[PDB]
Order: sequence, then structure tokens, then C-alpha cells
Amino acid sequence: MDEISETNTIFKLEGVSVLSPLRKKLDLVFYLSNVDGSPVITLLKGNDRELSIYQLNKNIKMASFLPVPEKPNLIYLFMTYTSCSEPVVMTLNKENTLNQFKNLGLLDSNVTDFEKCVEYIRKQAILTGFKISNPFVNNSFHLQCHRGTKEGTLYFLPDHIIFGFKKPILLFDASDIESITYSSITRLTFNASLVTKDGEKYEFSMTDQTEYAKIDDYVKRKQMK
Repeated sequence: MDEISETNTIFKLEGVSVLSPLRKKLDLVFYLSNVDGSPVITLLKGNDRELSIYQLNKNIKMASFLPVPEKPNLIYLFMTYTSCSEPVVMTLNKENTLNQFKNLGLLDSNVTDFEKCVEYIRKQAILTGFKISNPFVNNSFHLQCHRGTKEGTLYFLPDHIIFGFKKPILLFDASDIESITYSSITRLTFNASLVTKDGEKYEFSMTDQTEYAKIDDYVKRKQMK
């Protein structure tokens, strides 16, 4: 059916490191389908299509750049879609991206700031009919905490909470959080438990106490509305 070419690709980022919904180095391609002339995002090894999303305006539900904690030379692009099914998580290497974009004549060309790469991709998101938030730019916040025995990072976006990235990744809409309640107050940490309107309950443990301030305001504001 579809053929990806130099003449129909909007842009291609080589060798991104995908975590989910599978762990493999792949290529990110935005292109206009020859089949019906509409935008398609796809991930490829060589020329095997590992994953494709279509009608981006309908099917990308949310997309965002999140920081890789402790690793500023990297960033995550995170996306939730119903393709034609877990979230997509990619790690892009900031300097390697800047390079690719330069060799592709997209950046001019001793520009150093990776944020320009981000801006470009976000602009493509727009032409291509969806959007990507970028809420952590140098407020939203994240923190390390545990789910059961395994560490993870919990992200407070403006309209979502993401806990990842070991299986399963979890995504919540602020709308669906009925309440957050605080338990297990030790001398150093405390615990937070979310309950989804749809009954379900999640427990995040060893949140360091210096985080409470933030997590409160967030839950204050989100409930005052």
C-alpha cells in the first residue's frame, strides 16, 4: 500500500531509542501517505514498519516532551494513540538530533539549543493536524517515587499525571482523579494514593517530603475546578 520516499517524507529522525510499546532502536518518520494523501507517523527498522499512526487529528490523543530525570543530554517524546496499543515512548538524544536536523538543512546551522529541534517537531505536529505539549521548559514538576517495590518517575503535567516508565506506564487525566490522600508519613518521606472516578486506586510511595508542597497545590488547583 504505502511507500515512503524522499518525495513524500515531511521529516525523518534516525535511530531513536524506543522504550514502549517495544524496546528497539528505530526511525521516526512523518510522511504524507500516497494512499490518501494524509499525514502518517511511523517507526521503522530498515524498511519494516514496526508501528504506524494515521488520522493524527483524530487518533493522537496526547503528545508531550518530558525530561529524562538525571540525564539532560536526552528527552522523551511520549504519545498516546489508538492506531489502526500501549503508549509510545521515545528517547531522543539531544545532540544527535541537533546534528541530524542540521544535515537535513532544517537548522542554520551552528545553532546549539536543542529547543529549536523541539519547536520544529511541534510545528510539524501542527501542520500534520495534532499538537505536542512541552510543559517542562527551563510550573509542572516531576519526582522519583516507588510503585510497590520498583522505582519510577511521576510526572505532573498540566492536565495529566504520567507514572513511568517500567510496565505498565500509567496515564491519568486530571479529570479522572477523584482524590489524592496521604499515608505512610515517615520522618523523611510520605505516600500518596490516587483514586480514579472509575473506582481504581494507585499508591506512590517514598515521595520525599520536600515534594508535598507542589503535589498539594496541583491537587488543590485541579479540584478547585
